Amino acid sequence: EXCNXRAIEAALDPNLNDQQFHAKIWXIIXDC
Amino acid sequence: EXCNXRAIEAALDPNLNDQQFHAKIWXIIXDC
Amino acid sequence: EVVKFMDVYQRSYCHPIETLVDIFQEYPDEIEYIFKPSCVPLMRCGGCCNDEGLECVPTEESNITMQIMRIKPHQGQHIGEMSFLQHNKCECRPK
Amino acid sequence: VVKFMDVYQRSYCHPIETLVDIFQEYPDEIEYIFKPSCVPLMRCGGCCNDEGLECVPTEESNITMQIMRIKPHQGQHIGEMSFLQHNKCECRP
Repeated sequence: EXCNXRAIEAALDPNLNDQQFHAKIWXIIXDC
Repeated sequence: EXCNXRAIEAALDPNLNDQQFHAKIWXIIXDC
Repeated sequence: EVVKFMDVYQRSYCHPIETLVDIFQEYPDEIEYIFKPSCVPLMRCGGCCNDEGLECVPTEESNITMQIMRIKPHQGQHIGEMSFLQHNKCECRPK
Repeated sequence: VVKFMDVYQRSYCHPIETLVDIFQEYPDEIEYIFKPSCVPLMRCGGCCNDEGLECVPTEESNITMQIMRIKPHQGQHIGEMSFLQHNKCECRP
């Protein structure tokens, strides 16, 4: 759904890197 | 293990062929 | 706890199975962008026809659609949908 | 349309059923023929989504199956075989 929201906005962050973004989304998968 | 019985016995038949043997196990795969 | 011959045969016999395929293999062309994930789950033909003169081919097939990140390095990254081919049926047929 | 989140989660590196050729797992005897010629095995699959990372099995076990070993014109017997399975997979340098 707000979960898939979070996972997309995570993924669009240019200023991140693969492993940081990896962590960020696998919080939204850890939770949602 | 009856079903698997028939399935092993069929497979041990030397006088059969690939496609006939195939049919025979699949007669028991017709049941179980 | 040893798996019985009949179950091994049935489970490994020719059939559509989930298969993780690299997106670059479904799209060998282009390759300007980069894909996250680099691989996607797709139903494909797997198994054995248990015959010498038979190979396993898809008879019926459909189209699945997934949200993937297409990324041009230093040029930016956008999200979109892509369509992949999946296999709904497989059979053992001659060649 | 499958959501990015589900695609990401479901395609991320992990053990998956994989149909492997028995001849690939036992190249040493091409003499016999196996029925079935291929077998289901849990193996490493997916992607680590990094350039400098590969997916390797961490935990590994052993599975045993009834298979037909067949010597053409020399006879055919049924028996047990042991294959390697992957119980866990990790993304590592």
